Amino acid sequence: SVLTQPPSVSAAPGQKVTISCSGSSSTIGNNYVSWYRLLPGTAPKLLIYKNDNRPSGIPDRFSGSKSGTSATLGISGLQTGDEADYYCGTWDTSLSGGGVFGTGTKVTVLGQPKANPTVTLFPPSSEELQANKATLVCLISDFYPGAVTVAWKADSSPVKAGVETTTPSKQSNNKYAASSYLSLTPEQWKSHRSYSCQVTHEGSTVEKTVAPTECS
Amino acid sequence: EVQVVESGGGVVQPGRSLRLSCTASGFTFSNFAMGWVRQAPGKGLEWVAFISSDGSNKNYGDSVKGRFTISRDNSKNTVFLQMNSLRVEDTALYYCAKDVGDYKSPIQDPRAMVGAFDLWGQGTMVTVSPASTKGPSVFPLAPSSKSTSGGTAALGCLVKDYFPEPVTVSWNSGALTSGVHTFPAVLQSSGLYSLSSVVTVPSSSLGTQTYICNVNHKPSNTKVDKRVEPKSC
Repeated sequence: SVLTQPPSVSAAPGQKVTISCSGSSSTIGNNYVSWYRLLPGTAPKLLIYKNDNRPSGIPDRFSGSKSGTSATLGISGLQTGDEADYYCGTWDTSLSGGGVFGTGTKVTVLGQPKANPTVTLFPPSSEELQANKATLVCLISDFYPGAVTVAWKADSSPVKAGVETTTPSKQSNNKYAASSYLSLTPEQWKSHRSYSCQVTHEGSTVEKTVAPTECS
Repeated sequence: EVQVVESGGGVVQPGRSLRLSCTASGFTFSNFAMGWVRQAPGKGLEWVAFISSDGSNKNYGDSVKGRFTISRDNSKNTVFLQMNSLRVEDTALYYCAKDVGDYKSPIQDPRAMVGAFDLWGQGTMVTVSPASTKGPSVFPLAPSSKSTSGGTAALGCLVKDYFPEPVTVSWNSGALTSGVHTFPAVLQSSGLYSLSSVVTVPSSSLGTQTYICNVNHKPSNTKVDKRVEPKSC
């Protein structure tokens, strides 16, 4: 049920990028792959279907291919209007449910210097704890390209439940920011030695840690 | 040209039902399968339902089986999505989409089901929440207790549990604008929204300058001013 894509790909205007889509033989191996572009305030748009066919009106700088368990979209002549989120998709007719879409890739057309994020991890405020709630707040700012991956740990173990992360938003200085929240009970917060927010951006991961027993 | 237009979206309480409609024009409607696909803010694309040209063959995304029904009326170029037993987690933009179809092995084969959509609508938004209008609770995000010398420090406010959108936030009544960022909201499983606002300031100022986040929630006629101060430890 998971078609895996890289979260971010980028290049200068005029260059070529490729986006991979990885799955298994049950999905990609046996079935046709499609590719879509979406951009807020527009209808999604089909770029490729049946692995490598372009629908009418799609120019030949878009290409598609598939081999084994992975498929690939290529975009050459990259231009500003290509900045969008891209999704692969397939439909395994041998199961009763519908089709599946990939995890998504932000394509950035590089127009400014890359910037590594500043990460600030706030523990639950004493005020919120007194209200019988506990939210860890991971604020991520001043990065470019505007795509990050965020993961949380309790002690050394990954946490999936209770996590909400916002889509990166443009700042007034034209870099990007994002936020992630881990919602816990006050018991859970006090029950562990530490919690960590891990932010991955362009080949670097920055991890911040807080602890109920320490003044961060 | 080919076009597709959804309607029927709105705000609805959990448990209740809602019917979306999609009208198509500019192509022979009965030669193509149609589908509904949804996307929740900050999340990916999810297949909801799919129906063959003749209306006989249907399928559904796992998350909506036995609660949603798709149908079409070929005499009216309309596809419907009947949504029953709605949950907060059904909150999403719902797209109607046209299957690309295929030819007979060039003539159009109405029995085609490719599962690739070459025409999508702009979508209709559905929000599911049990909440009445409710003002926020504002909590401080206090600067690090280690910012005791120079450099800069991030501080903020966490604006929790309000409905409906939107909230706006300023700092020090608008005196402070540089280095301010207010984030998009997140919908919680409760059906209430939360967001954060942050400002980065000189560490040397933390002992001398007061910082207050001003939250405005017009739907409930509420404003909150929350002083964000250094921690005692």
